[PDB]
Amino acid sequence: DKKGVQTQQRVWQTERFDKKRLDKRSAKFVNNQPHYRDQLLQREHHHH
Amino acid sequence: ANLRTQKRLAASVVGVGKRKVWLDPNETSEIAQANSRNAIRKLVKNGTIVKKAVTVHSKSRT
Amino acid sequence: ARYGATSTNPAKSASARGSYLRVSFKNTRETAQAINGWELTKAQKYLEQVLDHQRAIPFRRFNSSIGRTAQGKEFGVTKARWPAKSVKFVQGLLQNAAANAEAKGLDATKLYVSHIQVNQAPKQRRRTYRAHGRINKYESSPSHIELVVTEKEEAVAKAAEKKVVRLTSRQRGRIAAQKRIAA
Amino acid sequence: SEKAGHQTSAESWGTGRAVARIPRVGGGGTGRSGQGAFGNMCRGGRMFAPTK
Amino acid sequence: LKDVVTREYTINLHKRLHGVSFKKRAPRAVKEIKKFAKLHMGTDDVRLAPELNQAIWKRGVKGVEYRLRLRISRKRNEEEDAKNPLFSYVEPVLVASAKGLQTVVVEED
RNA sequence: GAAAUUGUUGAAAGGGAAGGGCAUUUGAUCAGAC
RNA sequence: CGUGGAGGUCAGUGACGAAGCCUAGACCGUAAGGUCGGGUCGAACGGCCUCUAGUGCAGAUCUUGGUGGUAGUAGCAAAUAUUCAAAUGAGAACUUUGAAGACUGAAGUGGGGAAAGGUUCCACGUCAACAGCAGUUGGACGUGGGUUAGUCGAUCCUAAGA
RNA sequence: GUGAACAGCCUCUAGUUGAUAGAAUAAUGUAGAUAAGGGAAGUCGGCAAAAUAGAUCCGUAACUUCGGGAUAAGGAUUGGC
Ligand SMILES: [Mg+2]
Ligand SMILES: [Mg+2]
Ligand SMILES: [Mg+2]
Ligand SMILES: [Mg+2]
Ligand SMILES: [Mg+2]
Ligand SMILES: [Mg+2]
Ligand SMILES: [Mg+2]
Ligand SMILES: [Mg+2]
Ligand SMILES: [Mg+2]
Ligand SMILES: [Mg+2]
Ligand SMILES: [Mg+2]
Ligand SMILES: [Mg+2]
Ligand SMILES: [Mg+2]
Ligand SMILES: [Mg+2]
Ligand SMILES: [Mg+2]
Ligand SMILES: [Mg+2]
Ligand SMILES: [Mg+2]
Ligand SMILES: [Mg+2]
Ligand SMILES: [Mg+2]
Ligand SMILES: [Mg+2]
Ligand SMILES: [Mg+2]
Ligand SMILES: [Mg+2]
Ligand SMILES: [Mg+2]
Ligand SMILES: [Mg+2]
Ligand SMILES: [Mg+2]
Ligand SMILES: [Mg+2]
Ligand SMILES: [Mg+2]
Ligand SMILES: [Mg+2]
Ligand SMILES: [Mg+2]
Ligand SMILES: [Mg+2]
Ligand SMILES: [Mg+2]
Ligand SMILES: [Mg+2]
Ligand SMILES: [Mg+2]
Ligand SMILES: [Mg+2]
Ligand SMILES: [Mg+2]
Ligand SMILES: [Mg+2]
Ligand SMILES: [Mg+2]
Ligand SMILES: [Mg+2]
Ligand SMILES: [Mg+2]
Ligand SMILES: [Mg+2]
Ligand SMILES: [Mg+2]
Ligand SMILES: [Mg+2]
Ligand SMILES: [Mg+2]
Ligand SMILES: [Mg+2]
Ligand SMILES: [Mg+2]
Ligand SMILES: [Mg+2]
Ligand SMILES: [Mg+2]
Ligand SMILES: [Mg+2]
Ligand SMILES: [Mg+2]
Ligand SMILES: [Mg+2]
Repeated sequence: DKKGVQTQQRVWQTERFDKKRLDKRSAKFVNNQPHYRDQLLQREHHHH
Repeated sequence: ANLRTQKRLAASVVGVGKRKVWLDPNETSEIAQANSRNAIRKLVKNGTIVKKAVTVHSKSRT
Repeated sequence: ARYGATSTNPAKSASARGSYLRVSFKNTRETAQAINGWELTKAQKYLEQVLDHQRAIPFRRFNSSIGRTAQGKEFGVTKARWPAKSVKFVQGLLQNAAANAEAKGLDATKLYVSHIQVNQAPKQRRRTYRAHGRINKYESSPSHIELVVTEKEEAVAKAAEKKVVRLTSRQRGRIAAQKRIAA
Repeated sequence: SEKAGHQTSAESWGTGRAVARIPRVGGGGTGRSGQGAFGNMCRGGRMFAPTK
Repeated sequence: LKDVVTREYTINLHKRLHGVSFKKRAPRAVKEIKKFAKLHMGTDDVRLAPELNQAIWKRGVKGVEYRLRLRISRKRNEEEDAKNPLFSYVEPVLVASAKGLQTVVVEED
């Protein structure tokens, strides 16, 4: 059935686009981490 | 010819580990018909499927 | 339809195009420029040899940090590769365009690739995972490839000289003199 | 409408997170979280001198 | 031209596997053996016989033998024309020790 | 169906950036003319 | 000078192409901008006299969306290890079988369960996306099937407690 | 099976052979190693590494809350038949 596979052809290709919008609209702040603590700390060196 | 099913069956039917089972490589077409625990039991008695011998551990040294 | 820029007579040329191919864009752009301008059967026999590591594809634009190779020498470049997957999709097209040239009843021996162009198709997107719990885009760079093969004609030799001679009253009289001198 | 653009919980992240000071939507796991909020210049935020 | 031969070569693995990473030795035997047999009889498509494969491995990935004595035949390819008309086939030959023997052409009947 | 950005063709230039101002040569190109 | 709307007016322009966009093509203006030509395009839109304002952007670590250089680069290196034939297939380093070599070595990489999950179980069909290589394979995708109690649990009893 | 041992190392029953591959083997690496003579001269500091180690027999001080210290320190033996 060509009628058949043309249709699950479209849907897949439509769907897959709409999961792209999601990874992009999310993308900007996805790395937002309140309360992130840097593993690395550097002593500020000065003598009073 | 994907035999991963029939090899899992034979193991249960012949009452032994998968690793001791042996499927005749020339009957591959044949075995592919199995698909049922009953079918398999023909194939065991028939001889086209076989139980390999336990690998030998001798105590003779000890 | 609606191909890229064409200098070709449409009746004597056959064309084929794939779209949304899963291949590097940067890599295909490289294998494209390679076989551009060549005679068709040359192109194919050559692409064959690249699969074998006999010849190579010179990387002339996106080369950065590519390795040096001997095989580069042929085209006078030190940076070259053998992009297998690119080559497949180009072979696949060249085989096709050669078939369309057949059902158009053109002469196969006189064919050569006139115009071959590849631009970038919409990115596709997965995620990857980075230290300190971050996320990054991890992306395919699909391509559209189009190619037009032509039947070679050296048959054009045209003489067009358009003479509008603007001469002053002085230059006319002065050409006159030279004619009275029996030159 | 006077509620407009104010329907949100947004706060400022304060400085130190390397981005503009403008109050952003807290929360997570949606497109909208983190985005700019209120402000007259922000998508979705309140307009300047709302018509009364 | 290429005519349908059979010979019996000894190959020295020990000089060919010299200094190789232990875990990869058995496999380099198999690329070596292939390479060797494409040298002589330039057939370019080779196939090992599974028992030759045991003959290599019989000692485990480290301990490959110093000398093998193999029988290499050059045969006609079939069907589905491969990019070559000709074909190479290796299988081992049982012997006491592979020492001291030289290449012999096997008469074929 | 704009822009960034990108491919092909075409034209041009290029000795550690490019771009701008004043003036003209060279090439391309175009209005007024009656 | 420019923009969204409003009253008036040119019995203004328009499917014989309105607006929009494109144009190292032309003209007007000191300039804000205005006007014509060509290409695209397909339904509405301008001049003038006045009214009104959510009315002009290069910047705000501005806001939302989009895209580069970087760059075919960094990388894909813990847990010892794969190899040969055949079948399948358009296609086989990676699927299935045989052979071989190996490892977990009973405080297991084995057989069962608790919390949690929720159909992942199992067959048939399938390869667009997913399995940071591949893919004929799959905890993926499509169509179905499957969980049987007088005795195993809950149910009943009380504990610290509510 | 070794062994005091549920330690480490090898196998049997069951289970995996899944962790992107190929070709070469430069620098610098990461992990693992060995070094003549000297023996801490290195460094803020013996940090890191080396030495020692099991069992049996001998021998075992100062001090002490008399229980310890103590495996003190220091020696000798170890296979096969
Ligand atoms: Mg942005
Ligand atoms: Mg590099
Ligand atoms: Mg460089
Ligand atoms: Mg990562
Ligand atoms: Mg985490
Ligand atoms: Mg609003
Ligand atoms: Mg070495
Ligand atoms: Mg459109
Ligand atoms: Mg552009
Ligand atoms: Mg106006
Ligand atoms: Mg308004
Ligand atoms: Mg128009
Ligand atoms: Mg322009
Ligand atoms: Mg405003
Ligand atoms: Mg604006
Ligand atoms: Mg702006
Ligand atoms: Mg400003
Ligand atoms: Mg900014
Ligand atoms: Mg980027
Ligand atoms: Mg790299
Ligand atoms: Mg990976
Ligand atoms: Mg790494
Ligand atoms: Mg590993
Ligand atoms: Mg593997
Ligand atoms: Mg082991
Ligand atoms: Mg269970
Ligand atoms: Mg399953
Ligand atoms: Mg299946
Ligand atoms: Mg993949
Ligand atoms: Mg794939
Ligand atoms: Mg499912
Ligand atoms: Mg009853
Ligand atoms: Mg009960
Ligand atoms: Mg014992
Ligand atoms: Mg033990
Ligand atoms: Mg181990
Ligand atoms: Mg398991
Ligand atoms: Mg596997
Ligand atoms: Mg890994
Ligand atoms: Mg080299
Ligand atoms: Mg020393
Ligand atoms: Mg010494
Ligand atoms: Mg000393
Ligand atoms: Mg010192
Ligand atoms: Mg010192
Ligand atoms: Mg210190
Ligand atoms: Mg120390
Ligand atoms: Mg003491
Ligand atoms: Mg002692
Ligand atoms: Mg003794």
